[PDB]
Amino acid sequence: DRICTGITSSNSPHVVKTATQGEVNVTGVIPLTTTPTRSHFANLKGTQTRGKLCPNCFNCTDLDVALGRPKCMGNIPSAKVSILHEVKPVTSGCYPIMHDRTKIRQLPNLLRGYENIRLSTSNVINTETAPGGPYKVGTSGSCPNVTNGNGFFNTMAWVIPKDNNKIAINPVTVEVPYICSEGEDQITVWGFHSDDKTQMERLYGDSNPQKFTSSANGVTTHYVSQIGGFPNQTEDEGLKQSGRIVVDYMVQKPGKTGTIVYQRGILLPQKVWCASGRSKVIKGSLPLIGEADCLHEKYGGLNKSKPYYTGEHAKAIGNCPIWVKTPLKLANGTKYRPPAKL
Amino acid sequence: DRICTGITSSNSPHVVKTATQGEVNVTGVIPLTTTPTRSHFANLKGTQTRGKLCPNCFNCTDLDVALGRPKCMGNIPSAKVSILHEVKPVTSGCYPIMHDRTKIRQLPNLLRGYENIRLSTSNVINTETAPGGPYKVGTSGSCPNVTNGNGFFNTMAWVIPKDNNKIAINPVTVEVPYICSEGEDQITVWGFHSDDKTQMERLYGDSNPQKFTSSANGVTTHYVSQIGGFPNQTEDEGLKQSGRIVVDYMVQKPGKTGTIVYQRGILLPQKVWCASGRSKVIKGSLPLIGEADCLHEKYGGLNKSKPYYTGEHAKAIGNCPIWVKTPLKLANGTKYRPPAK
Amino acid sequence: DRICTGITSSNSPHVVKTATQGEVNVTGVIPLTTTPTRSHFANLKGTQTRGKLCPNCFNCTDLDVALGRPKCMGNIPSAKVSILHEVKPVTSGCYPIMHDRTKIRQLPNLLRGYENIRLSTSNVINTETAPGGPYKVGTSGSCPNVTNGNGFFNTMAWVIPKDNNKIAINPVTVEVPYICSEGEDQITVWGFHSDDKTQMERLYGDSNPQKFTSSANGVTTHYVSQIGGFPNQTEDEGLKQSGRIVVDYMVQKPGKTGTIVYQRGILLPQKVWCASGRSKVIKGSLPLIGEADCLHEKYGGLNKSKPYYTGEHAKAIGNCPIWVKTPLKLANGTKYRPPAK
Amino acid sequence: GFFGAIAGFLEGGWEGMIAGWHGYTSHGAHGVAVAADLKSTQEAINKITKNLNSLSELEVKNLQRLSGAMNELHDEILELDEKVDDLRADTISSQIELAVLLSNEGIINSEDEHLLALERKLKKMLGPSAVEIGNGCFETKHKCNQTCLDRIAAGTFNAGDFSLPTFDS
Amino acid sequence: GFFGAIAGFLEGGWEGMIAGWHGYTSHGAHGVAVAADLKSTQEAINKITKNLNSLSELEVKNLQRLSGAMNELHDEILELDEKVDDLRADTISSQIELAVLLSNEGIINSEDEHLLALERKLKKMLGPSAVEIGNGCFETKHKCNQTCLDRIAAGTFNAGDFSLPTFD
Amino acid sequence: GFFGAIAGFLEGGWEGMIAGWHGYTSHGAHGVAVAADLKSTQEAINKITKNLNSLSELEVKNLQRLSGAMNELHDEILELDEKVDDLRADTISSQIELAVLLSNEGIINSEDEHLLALERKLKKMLGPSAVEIGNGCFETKHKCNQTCLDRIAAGTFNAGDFSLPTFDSL
Ligand SMILES: *[C@@H]1O[C@H](CO)[C@@H](O[C@@H]2O[C@H](CO)[C@@H](O[C@@H]3O[C@H](CO)[C@@H](O)[C@H](O)[C@@H]3O)[C@H](O)[C@H]2NC(C)=O)[C@H](O)[C@H]1NC(C)=O
Ligand SMILES: *[C@@H]1O[C@H](CO)[C@@H](O[C@@H]2O[C@H](CO)[C@@H](O)[C@H](O)[C@H]2NC(C)=O)[C@H](O)[C@H]1NC(C)=O
Ligand SMILES: *[C@@H]1O[C@H](CO)[C@@H](O[C@@H]2O[C@H](CO)[C@@H](O)[C@H](O)[C@H]2NC(C)=O)[C@H](O)[C@H]1NC(C)=O
Ligand SMILES: *[C@@H]1O[C@H](CO)[C@@H](O[C@@H]2O[C@H](CO)[C@@H](O)[C@H](O)[C@H]2NC(C)=O)[C@H](O)[C@H]1NC(C)=O
Ligand SMILES: *[C@@H]1O[C@H](CO)[C@@H](O[C@@H]2O[C@H](CO)[C@@H](O)[C@H](O)[C@H]2NC(C)=O)[C@H](O)[C@H]1NC(C)=O
Ligand SMILES: *[C@@H]1O[C@H](CO)[C@@H](O[C@@H]2O[C@H](CO)[C@@H](O)[C@H](O)[C@H]2NC(C)=O)[C@H](O)[C@H]1NC(C)=O
Ligand SMILES: *[C@@H]1O[C@H](CO)[C@@H](O[C@@H]2O[C@H](CO)[C@@H](O)[C@H](O)[C@H]2NC(C)=O)[C@H](O)[C@H]1NC(C)=O
Ligand SMILES: *[C@@H]1O[C@H](CO)[C@@H](O[C@@H]2O[C@H](CO)[C@@H](O)[C@H](O)[C@H]2NC(C)=O)[C@H](O)[C@H]1NC(C)=O
Ligand SMILES: *[C@@H]1O[C@H](CO)[C@@H](O[C@@H]2O[C@H](CO)[C@@H](O)[C@H](O)[C@H]2NC(C)=O)[C@H](O)[C@H]1NC(C)=O
Ligand SMILES: *[C@@H]1O[C@H](CO)[C@@H](O[C@@H]2O[C@H](CO)[C@@H](O)[C@H](O)[C@H]2NC(C)=O)[C@H](O)[C@H]1NC(C)=O
Ligand SMILES: *[C@@H]1O[C@H](CO)[C@@H](O[C@@H]2O[C@H](CO)[C@@H](O)[C@H](O)[C@H]2NC(C)=O)[C@H](O)[C@H]1NC(C)=O
Ligand SMILES: *[C@@H]1O[C@H](CO)[C@@H](O[C@@H]2O[C@H](CO)[C@@H](O)[C@H](O)[C@H]2NC(C)=O)[C@H](O)[C@H]1NC(C)=O
Ligand SMILES: *[C@@H]1O[C@H](CO)[C@@H](O[C@@H]2O[C@H](CO)[C@@H](O)[C@H](O)[C@H]2NC(C)=O)[C@H](O)[C@H]1NC(C)=O
Ligand SMILES: *[C@@H]1O[C@H](CO)[C@@H](O)[C@H](O)[C@H]1NC(C)=O
Ligand SMILES: *[C@@H]1O[C@H](CO)[C@@H](O)[C@H](O)[C@H]1NC(C)=O
Ligand SMILES: *[C@@H]1O[C@H](CO)[C@@H](O)[C@H](O)[C@H]1NC(C)=O
Ligand SMILES: *[C@@H]1O[C@H](CO)[C@@H](O)[C@H](O)[C@H]1NC(C)=O
Ligand SMILES: *[C@@H]1O[C@H](CO)[C@@H](O)[C@H](O)[C@H]1NC(C)=O
Ligand SMILES: *[C@@H]1O[C@H](CO)[C@@H](O)[C@H](O)[C@H]1NC(C)=O
Repeated sequence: DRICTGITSSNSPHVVKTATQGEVNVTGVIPLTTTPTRSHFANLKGTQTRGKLCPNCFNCTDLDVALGRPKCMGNIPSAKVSILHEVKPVTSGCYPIMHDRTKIRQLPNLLRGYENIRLSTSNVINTETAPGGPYKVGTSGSCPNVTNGNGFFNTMAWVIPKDNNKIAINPVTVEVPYICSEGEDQITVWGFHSDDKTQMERLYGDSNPQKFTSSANGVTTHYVSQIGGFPNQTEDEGLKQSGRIVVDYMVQKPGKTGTIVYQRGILLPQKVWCASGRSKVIKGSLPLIGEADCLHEKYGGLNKSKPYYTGEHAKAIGNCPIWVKTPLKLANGTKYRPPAKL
Repeated sequence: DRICTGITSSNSPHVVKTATQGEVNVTGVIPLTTTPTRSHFANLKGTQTRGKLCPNCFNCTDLDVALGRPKCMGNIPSAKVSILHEVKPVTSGCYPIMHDRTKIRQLPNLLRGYENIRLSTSNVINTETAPGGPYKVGTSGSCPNVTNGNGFFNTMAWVIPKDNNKIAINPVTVEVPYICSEGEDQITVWGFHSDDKTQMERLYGDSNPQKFTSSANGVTTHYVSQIGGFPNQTEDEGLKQSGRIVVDYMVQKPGKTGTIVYQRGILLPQKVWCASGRSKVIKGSLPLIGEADCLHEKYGGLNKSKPYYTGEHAKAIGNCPIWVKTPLKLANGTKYRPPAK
Repeated sequence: DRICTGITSSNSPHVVKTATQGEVNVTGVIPLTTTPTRSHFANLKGTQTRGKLCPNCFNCTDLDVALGRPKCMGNIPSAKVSILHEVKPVTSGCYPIMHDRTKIRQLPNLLRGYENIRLSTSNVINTETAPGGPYKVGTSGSCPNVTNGNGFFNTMAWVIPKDNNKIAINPVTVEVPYICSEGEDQITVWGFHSDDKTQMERLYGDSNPQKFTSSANGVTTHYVSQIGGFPNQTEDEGLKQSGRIVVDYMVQKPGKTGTIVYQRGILLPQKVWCASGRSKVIKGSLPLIGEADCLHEKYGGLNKSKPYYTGEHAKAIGNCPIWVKTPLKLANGTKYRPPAK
Repeated sequence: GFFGAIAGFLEGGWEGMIAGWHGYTSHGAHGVAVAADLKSTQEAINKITKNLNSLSELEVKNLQRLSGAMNELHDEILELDEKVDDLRADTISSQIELAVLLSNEGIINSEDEHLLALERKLKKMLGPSAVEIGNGCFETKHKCNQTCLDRIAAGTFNAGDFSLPTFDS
Repeated sequence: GFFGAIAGFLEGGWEGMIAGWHGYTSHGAHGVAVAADLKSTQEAINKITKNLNSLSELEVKNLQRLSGAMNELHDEILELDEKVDDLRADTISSQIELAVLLSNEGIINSEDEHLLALERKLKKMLGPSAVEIGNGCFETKHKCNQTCLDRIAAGTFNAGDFSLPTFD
Repeated sequence: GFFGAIAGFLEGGWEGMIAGWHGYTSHGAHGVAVAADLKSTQEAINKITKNLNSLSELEVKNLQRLSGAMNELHDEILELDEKVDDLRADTISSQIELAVLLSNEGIINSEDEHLLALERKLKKMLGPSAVEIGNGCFETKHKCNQTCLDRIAAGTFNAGDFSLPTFDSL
């Protein structure tokens, strides 16, 4: 008899590409990819994941906390991974800010980029020795404190000239010292109050526009105040006010000082942020539901099965599948053969 | 007899590299690369390609159009591909600008980065209710309009205090509202006029330097005017003028307002640009002649043959060959063999 | 008899990965990686390597040279490779600067990014025709020149109003011309002096804060001076002074002018830096000891043996091994086999 | 593949070969018997399995947001960051596509090598009385129906079962 | 390659083999006849052609300008954008060179495998009376001149035409 | 490998084969003689050497600092530059790992192909009187001891030295 070597013949619906034979049908494949489906965001497995800056600060937005709004101070956990859930953060209390006249909205998003975030215990500037005659610190009904008394953003001091000091001044300069610990960035919050013509003179003895200038790390910023005719209060405490404040932040790298040149209405920095390390940040939404191998900006929380995935590529952190252009298959069978003429 | 398997022997001048045998000679190769030659730029096949912002604005530079120079208004076609043909765009008419004192030159290059570009039909600020007393709008012989009457950049209003209002002012603040449609960026053009001491007093009732400050998306810019002793007119209409203007632009993201703090001589924004989408931009030159698979910053328009190319790597868009360090060959023959003894 | 083909059997402690057989033991490997050890930095073999900007300016810091401190003028050799040894450059003489109020510290680091660095021989502005009345140029005991007479930073001119000109001025504007050669960047150094109320009145006839504004390539900067209550003198000559200066730089691309708007206390630019080409820059330390194939920010100078290395990846220039995640081996032997039964 | 095509190996296949990918056919008075070789099939499956593990070992860096670059304020920087992510995705994907291509290339091409190895298994069992044709076939002195072929595939076939000479182990 | 070198395959080649890359020679009283095998040559050419198509299928993203980054104003960003482009070009180029190298590696290496396959074609035609040497050669009982060799290359050779046995 | 495993090649190895990686064994009354084939071992070594040179030819661009981006002033840009360096390092590393993997795959896989080539060298020397088994072994009519086996490995073995027929050489 004649005994020969042979290869099977079976249903071969699967196709793979080869270098030397082009596309070929095969009896079986191992799929290397899946297309994920959109899910809720979640905690990253093996890593505590930051959402809100201060989780236990209820009825407080991240921007509220970052500005040091009264009643909005609390434990701020360190985190190696953070979720950016507000592309344009809003306030929900305290004195009315004209937010979009500065970069201030992104301040909490800047903070969450650090692993460790803490507020300083000391004031970075002494209101009692600050340039521009003698001051008293102002308070407001829009900012009730922890004993429910009238207060203000803990990051700032609303200084109002004493009765012997109700007069216009030349722009005076204050040096803002670095008071944070080794390796920490200092993020200094400051601004200026303004009002209509009548209130300006009562408070400051000057109803002309006031000018303000900051300098840090080669970056200079210049502002000129507005006297009356303000846009309406928004994202605030809800108590009617005739004035508005403008708020800004100033980043000071380790051992670096900043300066603020100012006139009337200045909000001097007090408590400053001290921050170190890096937190890994992606866009997501709240609340974080459950646990996942991987956080993905398009698909939210997902667990890893296949080594690769197809679909919408986006930023992702954790134990993630690697994005590929096409649904790759690994051949697990033989190239198609027509049945032999027996 | 003895019958054997054998391999041919032929002239083998071509060389390829292997992993396990180093370089070897072969009887034939398929070249995988070419070196392109510099050609004129062209239309990208299957894609409308933007050169000039406004094709129907004849005798108008892109910067002319972007500033709203009179006689230079028209349709700005959408385009997914745009050619940057001016690294430092120039004006060719209208009122003398001191260009290099701001970022204004790049304004049309900023615009072409968008797929869709249109000018607003309404004014973003009403000159008759604008802060700083009552105004009249100024015009100039340098800016003749479509009926050759005195005009001005349509993106701005040269506001001049009325005869009962010729007085210095403290800096006043105006909010520039977002007036564009969903998803569009608003690009606000504005500036300030200045002159010698005499004209300054006649026009504004103040011959001191005026100060101007803008704020948008966290970006603040501050300017101080110059009184007389100006640099010489360039890139303008050619009509002699004693004054100069400084012009700037302000990008406003969707739903975002900006502010301008100003004194005398202010050029208030009027018509603003509304822009959306992204256009793919590379450096090139005009005119676009014919059609091509690929536009390449060094070689201009080129059609694709070989899968790879050698030479000068640069930005390129379309159906392009992929750059490689060396002229790669695919072996199409056999390794060299000496003639059998 | 029976004759068979066979493979050796030996001690096989080395392991390599395969595609189709997983990890396998082998009789021998060729190691493709090493872990380098931290070493002193060195000159890049075959390439002049810049450390100090001015090698022949002894007891002069890079920032001293960049500001044109007296006695710190000299040849600045071109170099295609440069070492950044000061992340925050310091001065070591001359008049007390309040460094951190501007970006001025990084100026020598900016310069070293160019292949060619030279100081202009002519002044970019004539102090005798500069806006703001007639001037005399100030000098200081803090800045002794090469014959130990009182001087000042050669990049600037401390202009002081004449005894008949001690008066306040509105901010005046000066254009800073481009005076460099084809293709060169111009880096313009300028600033302003300030003092306590008493000296301000003596020197300038005004004790109010003075304001300064610069504009170049769309970049505007605004400063307001401080009257008295200065921080302590640091990084200077050590001679006690009541005043302080603030110094800034201004980059002017080829053919570009800049402007400076100023009042009293201005330090007008004089000699400017002209720079061209690119130098390859990495962080390192001085002195450069010996020669090396490769400069590595973590390991310093190292010579190349293996094609790859494992360890701390960082910026590196020259003939360097390529970083890999794991210690790769090339199989150089046979897959392990147990001794034949 | 190209080897079999040139060598005159049978280009068709056997539907009856269901227990494996590779094996033997027998042609005689019985008609045509077909048996799969499990050893050859297992080896092929194991190679593919190791190849799967190898492809699954790849680790690449996560792409996340810049900590310093703020929305609106740093949109130009953010556009470049977007481009960096996109090019990374593009480049690594094509690298993975190359790795998978070479894997499948190896897997498909190795078919004829299995047949060549199965020849060696067959030859030794058939003994010195069998004649090697060259096209993957052998001519036997004995009959080999399905019962015989099964013993071949299982490696239990002895030529002594027809009193024919064997190669001693 | 290494196989042929160890196996004792002829390391030289035949200038007369012009119609193909691979084939047969016959050595006898006629001298030396040479015939190219067209099937083997076609197979090699087709593999290379498919390999060309595979290499030509690679698509990578266009590199263009940033839409937002303006000349002069954003030169620092633009320098980094330039660096990103250069590194992309460098990396993909080196990836392509690797892909082409492995392709050429395959093509050159497959030569001896073609010779080994031609052995099987030759062996079956020559019949059981021919003797396999191992070095890619067979000793025949009959003469085979060029007219004969052409019939081998063409696959029409029959051993009965020399009254020799065939594989039935 | 898989070939030898299916073909029934000996899965063990010979400790006495010290002069080379590949070669021959002979089994008879003398016991078992072992000789390494130097040509086969050399060929493998040359391939590995060429593979080493090929891997060493790879050049990639240096990663250095941006010339324009200044510390502190341009920290946001500098963070992105760090990311670019990190991703370059990551990507090229995995590409190199793939290249080395494919190299080692080739080297390990080539073993059985060396054995198949050694069969052809052996077969021609043994002459037409020897019988090919298929598992890499040959049955000889004659004795072949260590002195004999060494002559096989050296390529000097003649079948006439046992009065057996030879393939006449061309
Ligand atoms: C929460 O806010 C309340 C204010 O609503 C803070 O209590 C108040 O603090 C001010 C300033 O220290 C007190 O005014 C002082 O009064 C004395 C005489 O009584 C006078 O000599 C001082 O010069 C100054 O004017 C005020 O009396 C005090 N209490 C109230 C009811 O207003 C409170 O400290 C805040 N708590 C926290 C935790 O911030
Ligand atoms: C090879 O695989 C392709 C893809 O699965 C098969 O083509 C498909 O055949 C089905 C019939 O069941 C059709 O409904 C599809 O439209 C076909 N798709 C394409 C893209 O052609 C093909 O039949 C397979 N060939 C063999 C021999 O099995
Ligand atoms: C990803 O896997 C985790 C488990 O590792 C899932 O969390 C589990 O969820 C089920 C209910 O759905 C619970 O009973 C388990 O106790 C959870 N385990 C842990 C460790 O939390 C998670 O739901 C998965 N997520 C996705 C999107 O698949
Ligand atoms: C590759 O395909 C083979 C079959 O061709 C799979 O092996 C079989 O798996 C089934 C389970 O579904 C078992 O019942 C069989 O015993 C296995 N062996 C055979 C049929 O010979 C194998 O699992 C596939 N590979 C992977 C990674 O899934
Ligand atoms: C293999 O190819 C190389 C490169 O084409 C040949 O070397 C060239 O030979 C020509 C003529 O002899 C010279 O003019 C060139 O200068 C040589 N090139 C180099 C780089 O030296 C070589 O001759 C070829 N070898 C064979 C056997 O054909
Ligand atoms: C172009 O030129 C002048 C502007 O100087 C415009 O003329 C004005 O037209 C309105 C309405 O017809 C009259 O009420 C004014 O009195 C005219 N002013 C002058 C100075 O003549 C003319 O309308 C402009 N045309 C445009 C803008 O299309
Ligand atoms: C431009 O041409 C003008 C006249 O159109 C030239 O006149 C200058 O004007 C200034 C005014 O302050 C005076 O110093 C002199 O009349 C001229 N100065 C110089 C240096 O020549 C002037 O030369 C040209 N360049 C300018 C104005 O920058
Ligand atoms: C690229 O190819 C196009 C063809 O697709 C060329 O355009 C053609 O040019 C010929 C020459 O006169 C005309 O007859 C055709 O009508 C043109 N066709 C189209 C669609 O334009 C083009 O010139 C080529 N360009 C380059 C640089 O090679
Ligand atoms: C690879 O080279 C071969 C020759 O070695 C080319 O084959 C030639 O192609 C022509 C038609 O183009 C046909 O007549 C024959 O197949 C060959 N001619 C001769 C005279 O031998 C083949 O085209 C090349 N492959 C590619 C893709 O270019
Ligand atoms: C294959 O190589 C591995 C790695 O060198 C060997 O495993 C090591 O064996 C030594 C004994 O000398 C132990 O001290 C190590 O702890 C082992 N390490 C690991 C990771 O297993 C293994 O013995 C080798 N196998 C053979 C057959 O040689
Ligand atoms: C270095 O030293 C002094 C700087 O004070 C310079 O000499 C001055 O020249 C003026 C000429 O107008 C004379 O009043 C004195 O000779 C010096 N001035 C004073 C106030 O004493 C000298 O030129 C400087 N430069 C050098 C030496 O290159
Ligand atoms: C790398 O390059 C060379 C290696 O030869 C070294 O330069 C020599 O080092 C010796 C020993 O220290 C000294 O004689 C000189 O420094 C050099 N000699 C000559 C003749 O140039 C260099 O030190 C090596 N560096 C490292 C880190 O390996
Ligand atoms: C790979 O290993 C082989 C042997 O395992 C090395 O070749 C032997 O090593 C040295 C040469 O320096 C001598 O002792 C032997 O004579 C060599 N030849 C043999 C054993 O046949 C070879 O050098 C290694 N490859 C590399 C690149 O180091
Ligand atoms: C607030 O209301 C006033 C009139 O009551 C109007 O002028 C202004 O545009 C409003 N602004 C907002 C933000 O609602
Ligand atoms: C417009 O073009 C004409 C000729 O085409 C030319 O004379 C003129 O200078 C150009 N510019 C203006 C402003 O007319
Ligand atoms: C500043 O200098 C004075 C004068 O020597 C000295 O007494 C004081 O301690 C210094 N302070 C600081 C903070 O350096
Ligand atoms: C095959 O032959 C053997 C012995 O003659 C025996 O199993 C039977 O006759 C046959 N079996 C089949 C299935 O044909
Ligand atoms: C080869 O074989 C036959 C012998 O008769 C014949 O066709 C032919 O003439 C012979 N000679 C040559 C050179 O082909
Ligand atoms: C083989 O070894 C034997 C001893 O076992 C001895 O005859 C001689 O050394 C070798 N053979 C010959 C023919 O010399």
